[PDB]
Amino acid sequence: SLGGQIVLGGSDPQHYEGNFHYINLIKTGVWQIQMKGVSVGSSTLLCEDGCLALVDTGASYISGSTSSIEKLMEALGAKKRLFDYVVKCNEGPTLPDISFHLGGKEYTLTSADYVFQESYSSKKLCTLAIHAMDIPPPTGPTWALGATFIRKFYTEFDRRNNRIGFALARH
Amino acid sequence: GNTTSSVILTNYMDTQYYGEIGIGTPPQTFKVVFDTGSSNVWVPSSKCSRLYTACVYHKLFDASDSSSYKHNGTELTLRYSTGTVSGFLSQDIITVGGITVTQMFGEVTEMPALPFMLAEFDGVVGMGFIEQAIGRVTPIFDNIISQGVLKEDVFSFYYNRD
Ligand SMILES: COCCCc1ccc(Cl)c(CN(C(=O)[C@H]2CNCC[C@@H]2c2ccc(OCCOc3c(Cl)cc(C)cc3Cl)cc2)C2CC2)c1
Ligand SMILES: *[C@@H]1O[C@H](CO)[C@@H](O)[C@H](O)[C@H]1NC(C)=O
Repeated sequence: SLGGQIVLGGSDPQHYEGNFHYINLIKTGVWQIQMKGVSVGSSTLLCEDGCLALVDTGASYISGSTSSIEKLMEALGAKKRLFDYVVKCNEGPTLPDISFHLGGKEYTLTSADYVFQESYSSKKLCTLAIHAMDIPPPTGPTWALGATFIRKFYTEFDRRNNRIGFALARH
Repeated sequence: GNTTSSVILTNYMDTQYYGEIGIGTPPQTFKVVFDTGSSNVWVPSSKCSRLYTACVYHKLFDASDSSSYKHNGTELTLRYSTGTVSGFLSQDIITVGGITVTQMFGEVTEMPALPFMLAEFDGVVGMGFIEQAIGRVTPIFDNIISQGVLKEDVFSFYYNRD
């Protein structure tokens, strides 16, 4: 199975469907866009006024600030381990969607897109694909959308129009 | 331009996605992550002591094996949370997909074991802007842009599941 693909100078329609929804950069110099909310279930729990979304192909995860993350995990019901967050494997599939407000759309990741489902047993812990990361100025403080996010949404980085483009990925 | 370059990736365990690039004449080949969060090309150097773990098990670039290499030597630094990364500037010919490009990059001569010893890949190619680039060295996609060979000044990512 193809592990991934990076196209220079275009996109590849075989790996997405639909057309792109595009967003302008806060500023040129960084692949960073505005985010208007983060939702748990169908309610807008976090980053209500607006926050920053760093779109990072070189990161494994979604990353929020400590403040943000405690609040997301609390809402999910997760236990904090030394370097990660975990839930009991049996309640991993019962986990609510997390939605991101980018441009004019909600970007919806499900339980299956953010939990490492290695077991289904009540006596096992399962890791989430979401960690804390404090980033410093001028780029930080920000969210960062790494591999977790890029798996579900195929991503075009457009330097001619300083904008980023999204489409639902095909597998 | 009229061409489209594309590069296959390896998905290691939904955490690491990397592909192949070549540096020099003849090409020495490396596994790298393409990073929009960063702006520099970094590979490990033959000057990296075998006593650095983060090096011993990765590939090393040897300038002494390349007929196209052009010396610079300016020292450059990057500060991670776990320690510091340093090395020196070099120039050589880099090939990504069908694209051959003259490029300045970093040769690392010291890096902490963690997290660097856990990468299946050898280095990084930054897809970010000059504003972020260390030493204000010109990023790879800017030089690709300047060649005039791309259909459009864009690039896209697909990452599979496991
Ligand atoms: C899909 O790829 C996700 C891989 C997650 C991952 C795993 C191991 C590592 Cl060490 C890293 C390290 N990385 C990151 O953390 C980046 C995340 N965005 C902002 C900039 C971060 C960055 C961190 C370190 C860095 O490195 C300086 C030197 O670069 C090297 C690295 Cl990163 C690794 C090796 C084996 C050799 C070299 Cl020469 C460059 C950039 C580099 C992008 C790889 C990331
Ligand atoms: C190496 O390149 C830099 C530009 O990034 C230049 O300013 C510097 O003088 C060069 N060093 C040498 C020794 O040629």
